[PDB]
Amino acid sequence: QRRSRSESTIESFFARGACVAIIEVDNEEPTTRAQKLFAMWRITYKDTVQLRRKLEFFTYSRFDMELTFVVTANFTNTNNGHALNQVYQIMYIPPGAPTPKSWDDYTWQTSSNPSIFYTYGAAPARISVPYVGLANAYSHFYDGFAKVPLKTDANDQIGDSLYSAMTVDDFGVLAIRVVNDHNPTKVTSKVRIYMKPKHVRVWCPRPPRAVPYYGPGVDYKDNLNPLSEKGLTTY
Amino acid sequence: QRRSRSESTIESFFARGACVAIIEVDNEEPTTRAQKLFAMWRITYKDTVQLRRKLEFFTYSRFDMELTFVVTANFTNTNNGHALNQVYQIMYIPPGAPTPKSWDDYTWQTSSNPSIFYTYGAAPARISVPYVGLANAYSHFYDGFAKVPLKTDANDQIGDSLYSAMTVDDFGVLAIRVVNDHNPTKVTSKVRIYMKPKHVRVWCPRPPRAVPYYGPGVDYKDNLNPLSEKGLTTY
Amino acid sequence: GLPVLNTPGSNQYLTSDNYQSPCAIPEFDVTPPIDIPGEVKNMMELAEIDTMIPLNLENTKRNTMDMYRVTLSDSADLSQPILCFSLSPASDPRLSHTMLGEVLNYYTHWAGSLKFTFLFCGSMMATGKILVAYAPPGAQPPTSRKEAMLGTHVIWDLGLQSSCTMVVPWISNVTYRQTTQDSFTEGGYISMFYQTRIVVPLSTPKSMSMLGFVSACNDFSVRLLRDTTHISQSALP
Amino acid sequence: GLPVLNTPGSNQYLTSDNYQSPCAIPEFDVTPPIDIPGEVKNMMELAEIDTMIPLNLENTKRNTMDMYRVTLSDSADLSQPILCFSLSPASDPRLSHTMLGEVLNYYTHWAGSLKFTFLFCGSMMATGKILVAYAPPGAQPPTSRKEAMLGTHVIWDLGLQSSCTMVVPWISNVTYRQTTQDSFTEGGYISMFYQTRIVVPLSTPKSMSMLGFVSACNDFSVRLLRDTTHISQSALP
Amino acid sequence: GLPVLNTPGSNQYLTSDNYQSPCAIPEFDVTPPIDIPGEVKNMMELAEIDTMIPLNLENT
Amino acid sequence: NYTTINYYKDSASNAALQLTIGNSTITNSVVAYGRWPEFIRDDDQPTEPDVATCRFYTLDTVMWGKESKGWWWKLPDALRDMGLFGQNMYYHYLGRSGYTVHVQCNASKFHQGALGVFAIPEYCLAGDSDKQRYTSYANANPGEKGGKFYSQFNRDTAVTSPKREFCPVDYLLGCGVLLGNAFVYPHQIINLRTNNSATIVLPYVNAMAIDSMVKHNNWGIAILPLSPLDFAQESSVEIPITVTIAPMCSEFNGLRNVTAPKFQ
Amino acid sequence: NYTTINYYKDSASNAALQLTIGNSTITNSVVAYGRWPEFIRDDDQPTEPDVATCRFYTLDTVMWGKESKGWWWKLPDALRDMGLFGQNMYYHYLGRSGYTVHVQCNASKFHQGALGVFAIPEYCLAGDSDKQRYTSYANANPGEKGGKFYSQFNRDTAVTSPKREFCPVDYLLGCGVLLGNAFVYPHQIINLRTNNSATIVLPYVNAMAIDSMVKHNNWGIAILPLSPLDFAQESSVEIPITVTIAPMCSEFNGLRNVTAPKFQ
Amino acid sequence: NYTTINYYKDSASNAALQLTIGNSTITNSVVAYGRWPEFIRDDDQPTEPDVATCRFYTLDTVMWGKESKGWWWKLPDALRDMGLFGQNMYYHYLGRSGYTVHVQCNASKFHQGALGVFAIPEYCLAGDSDKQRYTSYANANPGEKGGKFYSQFNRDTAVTSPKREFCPVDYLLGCGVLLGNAFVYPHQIINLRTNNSATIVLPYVNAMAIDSMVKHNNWGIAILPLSPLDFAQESSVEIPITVTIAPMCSEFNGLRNVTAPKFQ
Ligand SMILES: Cc1cc(CCCOc2c(C)cc(-c3noc(C(F)(F)F)n3)cc2C)on1
Ligand SMILES: Cc1cc(CCCOc2c(C)cc(-c3noc(C(F)(F)F)n3)cc2C)on1
Ligand SMILES: N[C@@H](CCC(=O)N[C@@H](CS)C(=O)NCC(=O)O)C(=O)O
Ligand SMILES: N[C@@H](CCC(=O)N[C@@H](CS)C(=O)NCC(=O)O)C(=O)O
Repeated sequence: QRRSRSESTIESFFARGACVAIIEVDNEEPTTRAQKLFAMWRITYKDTVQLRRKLEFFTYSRFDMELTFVVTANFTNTNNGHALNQVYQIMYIPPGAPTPKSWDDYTWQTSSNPSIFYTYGAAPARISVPYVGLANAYSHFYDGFAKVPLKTDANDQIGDSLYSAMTVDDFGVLAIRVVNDHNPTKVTSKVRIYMKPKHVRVWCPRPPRAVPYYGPGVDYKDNLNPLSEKGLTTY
Repeated sequence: QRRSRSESTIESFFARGACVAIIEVDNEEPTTRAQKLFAMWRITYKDTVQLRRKLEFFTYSRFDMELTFVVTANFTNTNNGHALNQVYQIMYIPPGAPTPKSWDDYTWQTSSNPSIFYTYGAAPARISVPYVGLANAYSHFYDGFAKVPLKTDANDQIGDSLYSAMTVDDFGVLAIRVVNDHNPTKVTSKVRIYMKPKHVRVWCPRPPRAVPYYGPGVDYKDNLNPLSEKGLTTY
Repeated sequence: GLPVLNTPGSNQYLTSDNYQSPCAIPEFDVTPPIDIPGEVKNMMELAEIDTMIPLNLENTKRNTMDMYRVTLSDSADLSQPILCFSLSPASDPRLSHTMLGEVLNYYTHWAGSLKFTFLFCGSMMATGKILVAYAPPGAQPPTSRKEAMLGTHVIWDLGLQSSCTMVVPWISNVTYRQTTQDSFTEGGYISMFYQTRIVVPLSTPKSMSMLGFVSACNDFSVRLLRDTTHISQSALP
Repeated sequence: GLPVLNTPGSNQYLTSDNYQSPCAIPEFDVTPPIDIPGEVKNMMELAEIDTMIPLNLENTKRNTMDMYRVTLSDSADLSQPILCFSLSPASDPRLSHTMLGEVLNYYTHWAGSLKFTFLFCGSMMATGKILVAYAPPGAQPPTSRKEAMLGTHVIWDLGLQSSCTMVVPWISNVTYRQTTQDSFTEGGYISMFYQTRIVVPLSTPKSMSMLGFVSACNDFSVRLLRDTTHISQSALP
Repeated sequence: GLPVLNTPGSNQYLTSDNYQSPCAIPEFDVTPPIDIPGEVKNMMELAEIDTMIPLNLENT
Repeated sequence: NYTTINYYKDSASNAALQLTIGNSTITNSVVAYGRWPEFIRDDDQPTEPDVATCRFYTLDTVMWGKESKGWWWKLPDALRDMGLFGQNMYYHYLGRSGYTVHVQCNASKFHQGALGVFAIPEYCLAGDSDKQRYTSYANANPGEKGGKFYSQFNRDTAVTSPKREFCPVDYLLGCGVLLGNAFVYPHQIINLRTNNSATIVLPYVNAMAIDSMVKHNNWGIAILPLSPLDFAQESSVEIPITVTIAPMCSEFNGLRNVTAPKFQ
Repeated sequence: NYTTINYYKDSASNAALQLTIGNSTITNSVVAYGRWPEFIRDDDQPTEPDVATCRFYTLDTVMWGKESKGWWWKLPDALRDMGLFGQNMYYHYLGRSGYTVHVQCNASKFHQGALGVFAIPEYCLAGDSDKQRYTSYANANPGEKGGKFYSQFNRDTAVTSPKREFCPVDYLLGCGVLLGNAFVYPHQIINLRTNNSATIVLPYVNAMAIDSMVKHNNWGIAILPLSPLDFAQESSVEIPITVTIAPMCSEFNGLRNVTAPKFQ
Repeated sequence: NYTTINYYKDSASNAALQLTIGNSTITNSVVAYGRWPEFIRDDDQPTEPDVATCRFYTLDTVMWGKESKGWWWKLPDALRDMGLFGQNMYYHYLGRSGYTVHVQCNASKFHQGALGVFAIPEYCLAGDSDKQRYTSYANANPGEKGGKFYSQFNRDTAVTSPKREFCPVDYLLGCGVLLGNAFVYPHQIINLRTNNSATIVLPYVNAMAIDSMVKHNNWGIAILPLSPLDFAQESSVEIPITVTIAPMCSEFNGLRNVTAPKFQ
């Protein structure tokens, strides 16, 4: 036979789970000072660098998503007692929906918002999401603004906006809490989120990043000398 | 009927799981001195002797692989507290891919490298691998070198290489870590890897090893008197 | 109900698995797609596009525009090579950061032929001839034109043509080569020499620049996806 | 969803199981095979190949070349046997380490006939006759030619033929025999004697050497794979 | 019995899932429906009905 | 073959020469992605000036010397003040158009040098300060004049009155990628020993069929000297470079009062 | 029958006389694995000297006595300096060939002794030091002269200047396996009372269709006295042994400058 | 019906008058299990003396009185010294045969008593010591004389020189089972008021088609008085009992030197 290109396809190139979020949640007695009884994470793929670099090979994309959640818990002290198995609640809050202000407010009723209840020690949680883009494709790069200042504007802040940004809130957030009440001993937990694109289409190939990322944009600050030394006539 | 040779086939001869690796991983508070927070194992079948001896009956082979992982954990002290169930991460690093330098570096994002997340107390993990040989078959024996010294070489170390070796790095490595943070009490764990060949073809039968192995090669050092005493005319 | 027996591997998460999972947003009306120019079906298509080679990686020229230029002159030593490198598309520093190299660094095995192009950026009044040679592995790297001409080679006339192309074919003992440095799967060497010298008339520049490009052919394949070493991270936002 | 009931044996790992598992490297382009000489389909094919027998396992000759040689002379005691052993292909020290024995040590049960060959390595001027006998189990092991000739036997003429072959057929009460020492499944005895003496002329060596080989036939079978005792380990690398 | 392998996501509760569950009151005789005016099939039908706009939202 | 049945109702759950245009004439070309500009398909009445806007407009000439590091422009920003095209841009909420770009540079047989022209979709440039995405609208839309590249990153260390300007770097292409790979984009090479002009045809590229022309730029044009300019044994050499752009198949929609951005 | 359906898309997941050659003539043979040498199948133009390289070359004669323990050679190493075959080897990067080996040893009717000739694919030998795989290229490629076996393992106890040489043992075959099983390999027996010569035909055996002939040896030839030599009642006896090898169906590819290994 | 599919490839995994023989003549019979003796089926040439071994041999007569508790014999042990049958037994490694057993006992009309004759396959008897399975070969193979039963268990309390002998018990049948159920085995009853002889035909029974006749006994014969002997009003009564056995369809194989067991 002759060699094939089966594994170099776009689908095969993106057929792996990649971590995008590590979130900390604690269970303990509520107190006046700040605590991590519930966490809220803004959805994005730019927190890490591997999947981001793989995606930025192209200008436009269109795909569905598969999300997997891995939960790991541990103790902190050893002179307070023990705890029973805990249940974690993960709720998706789209833009415009009310956000929690406490771990036990009405917003957790999730009458319309989808939610996942996970029992510690079971298999990692998993769900799938379709393509939810407002336009016909996702835009990894956007050369423009959301507002245009005008000569008739009273002040310069009316039309000021960030460069290369579409919306202040995109794709909503995820809120994670521990449903169980607090045991006498504190318990910490970490949730790791893994993302896998599926049914992928891409457009306008782009050269890959060559210097370390600096923020959501294309800005660069340090380490602008990637290439090393070598002789012109040296094998 | 008449007796059959069903169980003497190559497939039946290699249809069993055999241990090839025992790896130790510890979960505890990180400190300045050396620790086993993450382990890296170089892939090979020569660590043990049973599967190696069975395979060395032939000069050339071609097969797929099935890998199974069994994890066993235990405590070390009894005056520090208890721990919650742990999650283990196993990542495959092919040659040329970056290697971890800490248990929580970016390399664990596994954007492209395959990885397995295992929850303690569940069924032993299992995966399958195809034939990934560069050539048309695996070579259990290779009579040659990778470099040839030349008269025009500046020094003798330019062309020096180990006898009966193809590549410095072959098949990559496996990196194993405990995803969970450290409990106040140390926890040790051992991962045992079992390998089963499948869809096996072999060529050039070879006499089996008669003296103890000494290193990856065919060298022998001790115990060169395997046969025992017996009478010429004694039944 | 139906009797069942649980087999090994139950309740494990393999990142390369392919199963079905429930959808959290049922009855969603997906926006239809449109025909956008520039669709890509395979990553190899990106490796077939020519890109410049940073041939000159000297200390004072690396990480600068001049690293893409090779100097040519009418007073150069005709007995010495112009440039020399090794056929390691993914590990050689001069080829690793090209588009072909960037794509290969995500894979473990590669195979196929390569295409090299050289562009001459002198004046129309300059003339000369060059020899571009490829040598398979096994022997001493060539150090003179006499040794180089015994291997594969092409003679290039600057005056008639401002660009030259050389195809390095696939010649190997193994079916696939590793993307990392390894003597057991070395590819060979590429060298350049002056066949004749560069001749210019009066009132003409005596020094000029040359550029290089590399690409893959339609018989190129890769295998065993893996993570790259060209991007790292030290802290999470 | 679909009701199910978990049966005993769930979530266990049996090393001899045969199930399906996910592949960690999907869409891999496997290198095609080629036709390599020497392909093997069954392990019994290795047991049908003749190999030398270390007949002489004396204290000063074991673990040495001379252990493969049996001495013959023209002045030997014609009333005493030349060699004697038992039909235990896997447990007898003189047969255990042969290829047949090595293969059998990986299995628990065996059955079939055997083929023994003897090669004479004297001069062309030497002559003589030998008697090679097999005796089924049950009675006293033979100690003289008169007792041996009552069982199965072959007469071999050295001068006409330099090699002799004797086939030991399968004769047993059980359908399969164990590969370990056990009186309930003993196989019998093999002995050799001088029919006539070895005669040589003058200016000729009076002592010579003989070699032995053993192999299996096409009616040989094994059963119940198991680990061998010929390889051990004390420390992990 | 039949060999099976458990995949990720087992023993989780997704509030938007659609599975079958046993009925706690088998053999129940449901009361038949009748034709009641004002049936609604889609929520958009409610958005097509005109309603007054509180245009003047001054303080007083 | 292996058996597979999809259980869930949702698809996501499933397992995976002379060119004349209008009243303009200029005496081989490159088509980006092999797609010619076209009007919107069958799948509010748009306005379409067939010839009042589809014609060649010439920008300001620039000078190339021995120290020039490059130039860049943004489209449709560069044509905001060109005849009725700009009026249609500022009188409508939605616009669409393709382009034909022609670069002119002439020299003698005794000169030497090479220019690379690149057309980049969604050409986003980096800033000049620690703050991220802080560049202003006025500085990001220079217009006809355009901008220039630099050989190094000059941080703007002034918190009192930040400039909020781009700081492109030549060998990083101004976006953190190596210049050698910029040939992935549609490109042309002008080598003075073979030719003197370049031509590119750009279709409309975007995630939407139509979009605003005021707050979003669809294309970027970058010109960089791949080889330095030289002439005989002279110390100083300067030659002109000219750029001419023609809109093609332009549509507008959403007519209302006129928009007047505050450009400084 | 039992029901089975494969679920995963991957196959791995699925559950399991005179002989004249060229200008040479020599007046039964054994074919290894019953496979005659052949050229590469249909599935860079190779070079093939039909007769300039496919002919019999005779090595140096050796002497067999009462204390000889054996001899060994490596192919294609032994023919590196034989006519144009070596030149083609060192002028090309890839080579392939089969062989015909002929062993000659003549005596009288009053002599006695037996020789065993074995052809071994991938014949790897053991070292002579605690260090593993430390043998040098020069010592592992003796050439025409070849090497010899020993009756015991002599460790090289010299860290100042290690020899880096093989230490084969006769009864272990030099590789840790019993000699009695060496008959698994292709073999011949020369018994002085019946015959005086041996012949073997070896095809090309390797995991690749073609491979380098300089850094890898495909075959090994081992000759060992199974029975000691004797003659009448004489104290000392010596007779000659000769080896003649003919390449067959040889191909070369990858022409470049010549390779010159440093053999001491 | 219920649905079932087998998954695994292995079956185990699946869910669940005058009679003349040869030169002998004796003037209803019982066939054990309704199976006549036969030669081995189609599924080393066996030896088969058609008439030199298939004939009636008479054992030693025994005496039955008022205190006799029973007798037992083992086959083929009892015929080890009978003509050429024993010679064939001891000259061959494998043997096979069936039997015809005839028991003779005559009395008058004024006598009374009943005998039970039982043929037992694999008749294993108990020992006479705390040690288990310690009986010797010589004591377990009495031969023609046979052995006798006892009414009680007499332990051999002698560690200095253990006897290593059987200690059968009449009501336990010598094997730990009640005598009343011994009628499960092939059996005959000789009642003096109705008959005077018994006949049984035994085929070859074993887990193997053929087996050694020296180290294994296939059959056991047990004779026990179910009712005590009496005659008129006499204090003492004794009458003779005779046993005659004929081999049938006997085969032998594995000819070698003769076997000579050490019987004391
Ligand atoms: C490009 C690109 C694509 C994306 C992410 C789009 C998908 O965003 C989500 C995510 C990550 C999760 C949910 C979600 N739905 O349900 C749940 C829950 F049930 F787990 F809470 N999470 C919904 C959307 C739209 O971000 N950038
Ligand atoms: C001969 C011979 C064959 C081999 C081993 C080849 C297979 O090597 C592996 C192994 C052992 C594991 C993986 C692997 N793939 O995925 C994983 C993970 F997911 F578990 F991390 N491990 C991949 C290869 C090529 O070694 N010698
Ligand atoms: N060691 C640091 C960094 C931990 C961390 O989040 N590391 C990132 C990359 S900077 C990561 O992805 N780690 C691997 C993982 O934990 O999944 C810490 O523990 O705070
Ligand atoms: N007892 C030693 C040796 C342990 C060990 O690893 N033994 C090897 C063979 S030397 C082995 O395979 N043991 C069986 C197993 O643990 O799986 C130790 O505990 O360190």
